[PDB]
Amino acid sequence: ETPVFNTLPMMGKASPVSLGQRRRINAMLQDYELQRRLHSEQ
Amino acid sequence: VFNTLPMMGKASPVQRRRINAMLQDYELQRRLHSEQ
Amino acid sequence: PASGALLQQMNLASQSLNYELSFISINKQGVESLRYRHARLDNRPLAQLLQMDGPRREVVQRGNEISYFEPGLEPFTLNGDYIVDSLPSLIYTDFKRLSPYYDFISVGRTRIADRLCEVIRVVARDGTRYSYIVWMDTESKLPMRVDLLDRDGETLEQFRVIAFNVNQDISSSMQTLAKANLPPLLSVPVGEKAKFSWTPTWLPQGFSEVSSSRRMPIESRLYSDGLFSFSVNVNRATPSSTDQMLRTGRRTVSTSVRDNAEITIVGELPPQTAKRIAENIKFG
Amino acid sequence: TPASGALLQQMNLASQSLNYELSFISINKQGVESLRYRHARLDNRPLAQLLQMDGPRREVVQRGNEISYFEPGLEPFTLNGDYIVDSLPSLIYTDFKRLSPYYDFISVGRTRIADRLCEVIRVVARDGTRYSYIVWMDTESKLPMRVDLLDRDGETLEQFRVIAFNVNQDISSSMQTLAKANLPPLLAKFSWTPTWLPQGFSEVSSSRRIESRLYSDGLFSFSVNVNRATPSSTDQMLRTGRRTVSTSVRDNAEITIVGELPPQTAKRIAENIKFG
Ligand SMILES: [Zn+2]
Ligand SMILES: [Zn+2]
Ligand SMILES: [Zn+2]
Repeated sequence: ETPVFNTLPMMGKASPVSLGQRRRINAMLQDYELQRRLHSEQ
Repeated sequence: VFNTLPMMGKASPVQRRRINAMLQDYELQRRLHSEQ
Repeated sequence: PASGALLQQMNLASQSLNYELSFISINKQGVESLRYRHARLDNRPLAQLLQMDGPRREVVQRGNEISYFEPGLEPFTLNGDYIVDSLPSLIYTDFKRLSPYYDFISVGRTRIADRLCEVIRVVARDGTRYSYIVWMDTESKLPMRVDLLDRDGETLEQFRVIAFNVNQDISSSMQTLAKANLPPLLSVPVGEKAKFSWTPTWLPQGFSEVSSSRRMPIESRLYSDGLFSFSVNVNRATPSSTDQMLRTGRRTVSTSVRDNAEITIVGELPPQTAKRIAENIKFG
Repeated sequence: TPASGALLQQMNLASQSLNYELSFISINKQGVESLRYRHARLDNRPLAQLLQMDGPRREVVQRGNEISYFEPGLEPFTLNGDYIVDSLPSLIYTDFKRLSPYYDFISVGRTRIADRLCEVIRVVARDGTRYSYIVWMDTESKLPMRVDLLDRDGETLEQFRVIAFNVNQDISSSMQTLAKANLPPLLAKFSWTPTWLPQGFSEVSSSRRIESRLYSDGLFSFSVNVNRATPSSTDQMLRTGRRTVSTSVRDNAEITIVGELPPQTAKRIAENIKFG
């Protein structure tokens, strides 16, 4: 992994937003994302 | 990865001064005496 | 200065013009090839973010409906005013509301994607956040490059246009999008303004709560300063909890344990800001 | 998979015959560079432009067997050649028929790149002495969408990746301007011999100004420089990306090999030189 040559990054920009002590923070992470999109009031 | 302008780009004109010299001649030589 | 206005123009161009940007997204996970198409038809936006290599992941927008497609998954639609992560948040920002707590500073003009661009920096005034550097096309006013920088000048992420075009009239591919038989809108609670006994005593200048929910109970409070966002989560501490500080590129995760409560901050903030916020939450 | 060789020849032909524009990035440890390559054919004569997209406006153009180099601040000149070097990976301008006797063309399958279904092909020298190439070519236009240069043990040395492109049976207008443009001014037995050369390499030229010889196998090239002086002259090895520079001393002679060869391979050549 030389970030530079990896063309298919983990969790690309077009990845679908997931709906549903480490795995608890993996859930707090994708809940933050879910929220960002449910509240994009531009 | 975030380096927008790599030194020695693709569209650049064809003690550590002996190597960098043989390096520039290699580039000229593969362009002067290219192939096909 | 003229900057603040230039940014409003850049934002306006992004929502008004018909165009296609073929760009790359660079971070520590790699270099991603993407394409973003935007247009307006019958008084509403049309947009598509397409993953160019590998699985055909794709997001589509028609009006306020955001549909997500991924190979081997049931498509689904949500409501939103644009596709998040299709362009940096900076581009979907209302610079007017930001001006009170951000400085817009000019670095000059320079060439990007064979275009002369105005180079502008967007940095919080109370030095508590990540900053942005934006290169915009002097003609179309569209973003050509956008760098998200951490507090020590290092780049966390870069948006870079490799090719693009602006069309006076709508392409046929967007025209079909309007007719597209898009997946059904899903329902998810939106608008909860939950009541909690704990309160974030300190918050950087500009943030405000945009949601409050009690979503194994977790009490989340989402904030946004109009550009950056993060959630403050509180649940009852357990036998083996611990202070934590993880960093996934631009997203921070800071777990702070105090008074039997497990505090966790998640979002686009320097680790130090996230922790200072966590230790200023007053319980009861 | 003999189809592999046929596919590679198709990609070469397409790169030579079509009118098209490729918007790509070039990636190495030194960064990510935004570039644009335009190609066309007017009256059976190739026209092409390689333009640096960000920063200084450096460009290389081609017309017939003439290659012009532009770069603000420096001065324009022209060389003779059949194609612009480093405008696309060497793999594109190579004659697969010639190197078929010492290279294997292996199909890796098909996969999506730049929103196109591509044939994936590995180009490897049978003797295992060189870097290998992996090509992703568009099944429709036959043009290369991605090209990776790899080290003998899988380390990616460099990447060529198309981000956007168009194919136009019709000639661009700016290429018509290049068609009428006035381009800038235009610009040997040795003593020793390399006893070991990877299968397929042949000398193509010689010169001096030190004793230098240029080699090429139709895809990769390197120079073996020999001078007999020694101030601090010492044994060293460096890799500026895909470019290797192996230096060694012996018999009061310094041996410097420069080029597209893995370090081990270069070192072997330096040692197997039989001095006169
Ligand atoms: Zn909301
Ligand atoms: Zn840092
Ligand atoms: Zn299409």
